[PDB]
Amino acid sequence: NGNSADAAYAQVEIQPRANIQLDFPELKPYKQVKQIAPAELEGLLDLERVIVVTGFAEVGPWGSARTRWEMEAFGEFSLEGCVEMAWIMGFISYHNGNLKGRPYTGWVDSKTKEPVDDKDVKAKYETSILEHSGIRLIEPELFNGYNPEKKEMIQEVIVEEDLEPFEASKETAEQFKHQHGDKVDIFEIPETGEYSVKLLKGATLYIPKALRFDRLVAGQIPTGWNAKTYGISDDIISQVDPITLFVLVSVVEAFIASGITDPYEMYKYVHVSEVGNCSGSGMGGVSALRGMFKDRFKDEPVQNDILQESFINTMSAWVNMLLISSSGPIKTPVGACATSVESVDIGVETILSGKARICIVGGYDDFQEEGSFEFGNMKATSNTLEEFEHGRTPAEMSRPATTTRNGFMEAQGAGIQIIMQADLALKMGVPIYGIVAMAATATDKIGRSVPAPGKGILTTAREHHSSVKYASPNLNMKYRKRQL
Amino acid sequence: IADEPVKASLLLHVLVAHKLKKSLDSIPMSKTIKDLVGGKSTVQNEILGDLGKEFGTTPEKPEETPLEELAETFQDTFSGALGKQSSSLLSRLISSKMPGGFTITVARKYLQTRWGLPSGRQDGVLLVALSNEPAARLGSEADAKAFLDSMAQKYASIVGVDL
Amino acid sequence: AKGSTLIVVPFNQGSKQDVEALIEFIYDTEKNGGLGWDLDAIIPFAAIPEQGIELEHIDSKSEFAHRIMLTNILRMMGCVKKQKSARGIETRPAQVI
Amino acid sequence: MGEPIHKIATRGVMLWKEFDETIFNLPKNKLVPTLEAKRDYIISRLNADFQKPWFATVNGQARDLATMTYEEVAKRLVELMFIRSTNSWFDVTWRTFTGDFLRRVEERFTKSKTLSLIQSYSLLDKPDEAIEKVFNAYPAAREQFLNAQDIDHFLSMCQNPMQKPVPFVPVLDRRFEIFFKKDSLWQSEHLEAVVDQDVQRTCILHGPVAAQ
Amino acid sequence: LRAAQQQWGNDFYKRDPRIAPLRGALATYGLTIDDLGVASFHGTSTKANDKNESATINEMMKHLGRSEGNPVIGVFQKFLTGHPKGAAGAWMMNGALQILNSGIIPGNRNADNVDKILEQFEYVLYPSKTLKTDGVRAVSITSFGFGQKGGQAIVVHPDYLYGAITEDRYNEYVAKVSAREKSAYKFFHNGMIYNKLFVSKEHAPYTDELEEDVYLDPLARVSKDKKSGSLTFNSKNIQSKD
Amino acid sequence: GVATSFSRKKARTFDSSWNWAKQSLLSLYFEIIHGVLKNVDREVVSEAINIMNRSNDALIKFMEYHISNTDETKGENYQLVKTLGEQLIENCKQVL
Repeated sequence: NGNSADAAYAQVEIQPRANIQLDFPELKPYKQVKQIAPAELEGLLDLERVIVVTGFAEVGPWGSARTRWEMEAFGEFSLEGCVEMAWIMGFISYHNGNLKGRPYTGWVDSKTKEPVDDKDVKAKYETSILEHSGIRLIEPELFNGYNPEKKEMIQEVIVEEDLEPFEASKETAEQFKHQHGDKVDIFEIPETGEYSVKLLKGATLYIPKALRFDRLVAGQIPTGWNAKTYGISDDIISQVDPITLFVLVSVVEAFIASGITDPYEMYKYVHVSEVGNCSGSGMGGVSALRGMFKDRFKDEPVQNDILQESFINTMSAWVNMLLISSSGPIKTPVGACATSVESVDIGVETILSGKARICIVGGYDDFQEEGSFEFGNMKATSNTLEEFEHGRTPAEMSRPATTTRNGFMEAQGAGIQIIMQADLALKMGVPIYGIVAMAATATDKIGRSVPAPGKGILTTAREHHSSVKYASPNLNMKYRKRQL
Repeated sequence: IADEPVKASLLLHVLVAHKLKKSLDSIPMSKTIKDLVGGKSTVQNEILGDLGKEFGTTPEKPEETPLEELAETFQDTFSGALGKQSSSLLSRLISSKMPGGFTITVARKYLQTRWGLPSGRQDGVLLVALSNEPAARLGSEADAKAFLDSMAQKYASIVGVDL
Repeated sequence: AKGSTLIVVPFNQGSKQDVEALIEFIYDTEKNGGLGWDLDAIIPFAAIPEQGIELEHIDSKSEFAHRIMLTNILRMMGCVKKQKSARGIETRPAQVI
Repeated sequence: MGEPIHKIATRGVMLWKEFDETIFNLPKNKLVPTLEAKRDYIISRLNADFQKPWFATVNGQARDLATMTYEEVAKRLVELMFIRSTNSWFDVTWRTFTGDFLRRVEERFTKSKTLSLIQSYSLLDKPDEAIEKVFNAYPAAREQFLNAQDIDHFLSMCQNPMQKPVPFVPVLDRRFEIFFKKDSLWQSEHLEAVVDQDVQRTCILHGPVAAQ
Repeated sequence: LRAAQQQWGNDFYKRDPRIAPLRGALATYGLTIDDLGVASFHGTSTKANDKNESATINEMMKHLGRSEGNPVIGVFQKFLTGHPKGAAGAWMMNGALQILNSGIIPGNRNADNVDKILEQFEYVLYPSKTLKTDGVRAVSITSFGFGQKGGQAIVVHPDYLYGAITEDRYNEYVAKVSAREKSAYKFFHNGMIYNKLFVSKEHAPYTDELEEDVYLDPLARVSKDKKSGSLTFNSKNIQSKD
Repeated sequence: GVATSFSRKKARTFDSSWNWAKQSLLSLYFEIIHGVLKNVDREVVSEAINIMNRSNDALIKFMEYHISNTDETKGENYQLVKTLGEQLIENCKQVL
């Protein structure tokens, strides 16, 4: 019967392509969303005094908030998550046009340029994605060569016999002479015009040595993450601390979650003085602090403006200088681990005071050698050699509320929210992910240990219970709606 | 091979190229300093400072005027002199990123020996090398020879001589 | 269930050093870093598969497997007996299944 | 290719002449920046006067491919390429184009491997029933704008040399003069397949002197 | 009007020492202390922090008279991410929002064995696997920094806001969001495939001549420039009577 | 093959059944409300056994709150969870 009767039988398979969603909140019909709230609530609240979250984003060890939430909630990537992760990590790139003579529109491997289909991204990359994401052994390529196995130091030694002379420029030799005094002889070479530096007996010298450090693991932004992927230019990357790049991406990606693709659109509804930035850091630009403290001392080439890139308030500056262009409040908090909650509390109060109608809140911090080391000396972080003694893999070293928990796992990244007055969110028709009903900070009490967590925040629940025999009509929304 | 002094058109190019942390050819001469660093006022005044320390006398408001024309403006008073800034930068290149025991003397002697380039040409080859900072102390003597070989090629290419 | 506990320990029944350690660990006091238990039952079901190993093919694997499945089961029972008799435990026998 | 042609001065040809004087004569550097400057005008005048209308037009409202839903794109394809009067696709290769699009819709909105609801493009000879069927199984595609990847695909298919040139302009770009001028001669003989059956849209070749 | 609405709707409990800030923040939307379903804990994985935080939430709940047998469900996101210092609470807030809008509560998959000491805190449950619930009404976010920096934020389900507006105003909002969502998706995919989600602004929305005029007019607003297509400040819409 | 695997430091203890009881109840409660477990599925009975085997006063209060605050009018699945709930509380009280 030939191939004719068996060709009309042959059926066409559809293979799914990743249709990545922004996961805006699902708005219910009015009849249903009027059932949850009391009927008295209508026209009771001043909507300028209600603060809502209209967008959020992050950069952290599991990519964006979308990919992180997949891995948090479901513990495995969907097609959309797996494609997003492959795009973030730079495994796949998009290609439109001529590829090997045929015209091709879709994903290609970023190395080989071979076309990739969305179905094949999980088989081809997911193992590479999971291996180079989340809490894992410290990758030296990500931290300017930093290898905690071989942690560089210098020991001062008084030399016991004269060194061989070495050639140096005149200015360099003069700088040796100044430092060492009589413990060095510098002599011009008439031939070439260069100088011969001889270190004499009793001169101070610094010999490099390596310590084996015990904190080998960290939460690190996925390998191959690159601000150029999101479209940040090289001139910005070359200028700013790495932490700034996590903030710029988190901020644009938070605006996108708010459905605000052009930030200037906010200036159709509010003044340029009504857009705040209350986002902060604990340590700020610690790569720039390393530059000015250590790399300058070693006479390495460090940009002249490295100081400005260190400051905790410079990340918010770059955000305003590159994207927002507001003249609204800027209130950069420093709260160590509680920076981001303090950031929200300031942002809420900034808006409630009337000094802003929109506010970028959040927090950001980098992981670097010197911080890692100092959290070790304070025994705040988990000793990775003890975790390996106990058979723990890197992925099971952060185990809150557990019998055997033995210190925190240091990570890096940034989280941003956009908060607004409800009244303006509704007007602008931006998505509303939640109400910020309360935010508060509290100190503890007299003490002598800075890192001791205390019970100060308990005050958020303070109330008087001496006379509670009959319910107060202030708690009764029907009474409040009558008085309004 | 004939000796020439280093032209201000090369020296100025190399100082700018080095300062912006960019390749020598990614910067076009017919395109001014205020356009190169249009953003950062700090970096502008820092190139202007380097041109001052190098050539001594600077023209009036020269940041808006192209590199190509400013070459000839500086060229008149300039006389194949490496000067404070270029001499410093070349010494840092050698001291910081050469296999060790491989100094100015043995770099210049290797240029004079193999390539036969005299003082004025040597200066040019070291300046194009200052454009192409290897970013890491290169390991062996053979890698340094290979580096100067490759930078002597790009020098011959840019000036228009044959080896 | 309530009262239950589950201790999960890495273990190579093929190692006699592992067998002694495991029973030392179970029987040793919590001060010394053990469980301070006394076994009521032992269920030594560890075993490695052999397929297509007839008489002429009996070699390193089959001899190792025999150590897991007989020799070291006898040594576990031995170790448990020595720990119980050290502590004069004569009225709480361990049921070996 | 810049050769003179004698045509009946219809609205379509007057638009053609105008674009030859103001757009196609410009140098390659100046063509792209000029098109966005005039975009709203061009799109209006294509839709009014020419035989190849602006593709991205929903009930007279001039959209763009990026601001059209998958459904709007599949319906618009039918309204320009399928002839209601003679219940058939003007060209088989246009039916292929529209089936290939609908398969791409199924790919973008299916969650797992499935069988196509379009097993052969013969089923498209009832185009309303095929569209209803696809956009019932994937109703998300009634509400979402085109994915940027699917816009890039669609314009890739518009440039397929093994099919009849698409009877519309889908984008203003360097390629605009070819989308405007390619395949101009058939319409005059097939007014059933022109937008409003309007002769005034079409290029008719004729002599000034023979016309007497 | 607003001042009245604020006094009775938003700020009723500010002068009132019988209402805790935590209770008043919920009571605003008609929620009770029993509606605070989830507590995203700082949960650093340190001996001292995880016990203190559990003790501190447990005491809040006990004082405010949360119903026996209604513990808050603890979320310990740091099991997955690790602790990124300043960024810590922002991640928790992102996850608190993602909980509210999905009803899914994630599980501490590294909670191999919950610490016996933490059993005394009856108002805290420590799940090890994800719970698809029928809805979360409110989440509590608590951080504890070095240097006595304690923080707490409450985030309420956004559907409690829309009960405060008319159906006409709700339906107008839903139309704008739908439109804005579509345009966002358009922008997102374009920017992703073409690596241009981030686009640095070249210029402020005003020229250097209008800069001090815009700053000084509180009603100045951008509009679409016809030429560029970009949002700018026009001289016409600065100190205009309209 | 005779390489040592055993180390005391590697011994993982699991004893926190007080916590898992509540998680197991609350997992069941939502599985019944989302129609994942029906009234014919045996996994309902198995899970009820594993909850009775972890009964204590804290778990009974956890049940009484979660069940007695189930609005049975919201759907048939809510009536099913409230009926089974009430029964499992009675069971858990007896086998306390």
